Amino acid sequence: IMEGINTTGRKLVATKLYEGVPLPFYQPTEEDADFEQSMVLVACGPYTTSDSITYDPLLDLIAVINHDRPDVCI
Amino acid sequence: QLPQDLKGETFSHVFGTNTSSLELFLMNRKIKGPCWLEVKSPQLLNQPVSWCKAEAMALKPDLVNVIKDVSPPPLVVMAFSMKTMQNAKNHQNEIIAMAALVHHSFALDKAAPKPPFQSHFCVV
Repeated sequence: IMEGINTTGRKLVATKLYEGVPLPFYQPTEEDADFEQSMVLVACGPYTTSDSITYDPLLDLIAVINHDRPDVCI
Repeated sequence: QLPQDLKGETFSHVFGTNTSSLELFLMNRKIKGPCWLEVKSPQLLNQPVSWCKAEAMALKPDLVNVIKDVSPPPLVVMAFSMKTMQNAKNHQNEIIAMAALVHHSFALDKAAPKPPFQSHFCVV
C-alpha cells in the first residue's frame, strides 16, 4: 500500500510506504505449558559429496544422532 | 430516519425509509423533463440564497403545477479551453491560460446558430 501523488493518471510519484503487519503468535494453552525440556536436531541435504555415492556424511549424521539421542530429528 | 430493515410485531417490512426528496417531488407532480412550471403563492426570502437574478419560495410541493403548452426559451452557451503546466518544484498542476467563447441565444429546439459564438475573452 503506497501513498503518493498521481496528477496525470499515468505515473505515481510515491512518498510513503506502509510497513507490513505480521500474523498473531500462536496462543499457548494451559496443557502446552506443562511439557518439559526437549531437543531437536535439524539437518539438510545433500548427504554426500559432489563426486561420491558412499553417503559418508549420512553415516556421520546417524552416529551423531545416536550419540546425542535428541528428542526429535528433522 | 428509520433503519432500512426495521421490523416489528405488527409490521413485517417498511418501504421508503431512505427515499430522497428530489424523486418524490419529481414523480408526485409528474414533471417529465425540463418544461414550463407554474408556482402559486410565492414567498419572499429573508436573504438571497443564490446568484440568480430572481428568487421565489414555494411553501408546499402541491403549490407547483406543470404547464406544457408554452414554447421553450433559448439558453446561453459557454465553451472554454484551459492550459496547464506541471510545477517544476513538486507535483502541482498550475493554470496559465483560459480562452472562452459565448453565445447569448442558443436555441434547443432549432438548428445550431452560425457562427455559434458572439463574444469572447482571454487571460494569460
